[PDB]
Amino acid sequence: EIVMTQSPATLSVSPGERATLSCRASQSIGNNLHWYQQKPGQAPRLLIYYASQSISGIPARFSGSGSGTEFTLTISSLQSEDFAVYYCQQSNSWPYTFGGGTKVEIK
Amino acid sequence: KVFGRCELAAAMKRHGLDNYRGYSLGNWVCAAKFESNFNTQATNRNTDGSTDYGILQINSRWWCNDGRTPGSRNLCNIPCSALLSSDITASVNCAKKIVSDGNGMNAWVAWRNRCKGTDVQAWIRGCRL
Amino acid sequence: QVQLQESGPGLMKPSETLSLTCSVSGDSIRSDYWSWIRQPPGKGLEWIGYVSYSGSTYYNPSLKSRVTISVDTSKNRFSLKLNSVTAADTAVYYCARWDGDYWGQGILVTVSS
Repeated sequence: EIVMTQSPATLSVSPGERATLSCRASQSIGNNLHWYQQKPGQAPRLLIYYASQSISGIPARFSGSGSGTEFTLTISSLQSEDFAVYYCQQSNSWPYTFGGGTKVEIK
Repeated sequence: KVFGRCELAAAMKRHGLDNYRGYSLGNWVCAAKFESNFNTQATNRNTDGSTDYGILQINSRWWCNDGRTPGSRNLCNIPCSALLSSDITASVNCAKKIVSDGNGMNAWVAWRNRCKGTDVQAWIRGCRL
Repeated sequence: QVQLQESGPGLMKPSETLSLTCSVSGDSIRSDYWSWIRQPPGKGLEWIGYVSYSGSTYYNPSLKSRVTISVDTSKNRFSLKLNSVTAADTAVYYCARWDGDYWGQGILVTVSS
């Protein structure tokens, strides 16, 4: 299966600060990378799909970029409600796989 | 819009079709060639009343809604018109879901009868990708 | 509004078979692809499998043919069956639409030796 690796495992961010999360694929997956946000006790919520396509209702500060094996999720100006664990997931190959996650927490 | 071969190959590559669920980029270029001859405005009214739309000739009986097909399941959750744009995003996204079904690319008759079994990589040869 | 809801046993013994169901409202079960995903406590996410419109299924090899996903169009819901469970199967189980747009809230399933 394709191995998805996220970094850093934990990201400390001060409210208002820019936040950059990384995700890498063990092999090329084109633009078949999706980003999810998961708050404690809740199901993951899809934020970005196909590397950079935005979802209606999702704040503009969330943006995805990258292709091939290197992808990035950027939060231009993090707001306190953004603290959560973020996961990337590839859909290029079955079985679909998730990165290990990046826990974004207040600093 | 009528795509140029390499223009489409590059577009499809950027849209993540190369090796999507095991199908090399050549398969998709070949499929588009024989389904619509690279024409995004292609349209074909089927016998059952349904209609095939776009560069990948996606049918309104199961994949999109054209408001005139009684059976329409609209599995891709989009109006068929979105499949007639020069922007292939919608067609690609729907194609990916289609190919994620049991039939795989067999869902496309043109691919089954004209591409499968041949050297599909020939369709991207000479293209800088 | 689309709503998925998991239901099933929250506790079970090893070697038993886990049976979960996901009921959908606001959308037709026969008009989309559906899947199951799980998250071991303190761990990340792992895809279990999904079923497409034609009924074809795709299962994660990590489960080693112990899983079954089926659809009950009459009750607009789909189910998950996992045989020979062990502690390694303890986790919050989620159902979701293939596209990832909608997810159930998840159900904790604990396998107690």
